[PDB]
Amino acid sequence: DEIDLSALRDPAGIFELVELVGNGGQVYKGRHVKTGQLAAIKVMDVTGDEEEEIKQEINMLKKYSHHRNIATYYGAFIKKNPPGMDDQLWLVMEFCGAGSVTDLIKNTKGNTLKEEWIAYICREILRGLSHLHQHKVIHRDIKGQNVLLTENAEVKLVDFGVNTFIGTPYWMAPEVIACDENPDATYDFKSDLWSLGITAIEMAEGAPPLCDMHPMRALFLIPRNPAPRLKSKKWSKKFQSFIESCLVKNHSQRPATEQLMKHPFIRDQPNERQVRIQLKDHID
Repeated sequence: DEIDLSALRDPAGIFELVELVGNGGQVYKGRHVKTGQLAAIKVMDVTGDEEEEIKQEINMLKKYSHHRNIATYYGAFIKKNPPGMDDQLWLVMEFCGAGSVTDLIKNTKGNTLKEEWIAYICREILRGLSHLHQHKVIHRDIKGQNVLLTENAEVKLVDFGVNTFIGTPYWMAPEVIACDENPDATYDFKSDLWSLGITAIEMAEGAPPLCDMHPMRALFLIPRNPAPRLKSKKWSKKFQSFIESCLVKNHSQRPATEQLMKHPFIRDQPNERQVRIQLKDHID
């Protein structure tokens, strides 16, 4: 909106970097220098061109990160560099100590999660997506690495809303993958629901469908193949139904976010606080 980029202070004294957590720009474990409080800091290099988009990402985080299931926005800063050099944009958000769902998977033996854990997380992911979608915002990148956890087992979503490069196809929904049948492929709200389905399979079995397959072949298969089911029939039939609901190739036939939140796998959760404790106990 009407957001002034030049009014952004140099992060000096205000926020500092502690260490690196992941990449992409880079995401750092940062710190509010005075209070000492930790903070997740995303650092981007910035041209005069990207001034348009930056203005809108900042505006986005400012409006829709005020939700229980979305990582909260602290502020934005620019480290200005000599003329001709690119400046560095800092996005400072809430820091989620227990890291990502993906981390959570590598730390549990078997690399698989209790169904009740999967139920809780997905309910929380849906709630954040529900918030997003109501405000006309597509997440676009639902995966274990963009679903963060605090130390109180609070599920928080990150990196929402944001060339001739392609990327990781595994969490892509059939309508996103451009081909001959689907020439002008565009993201939809319901696309996030497909990604969620893949994310739930990622928690259940350890990896997305087509994981041990080359990214170019996986991109090829996702449209033509049937929707992925769970490889095991040892799961509850609610969970199976939930994967079937999320994972519908034809998105016009795919339930909306509101529909899915009412699904028995999501709606019926006793042992909720039992799960939140076992989660807390795991964060060590």
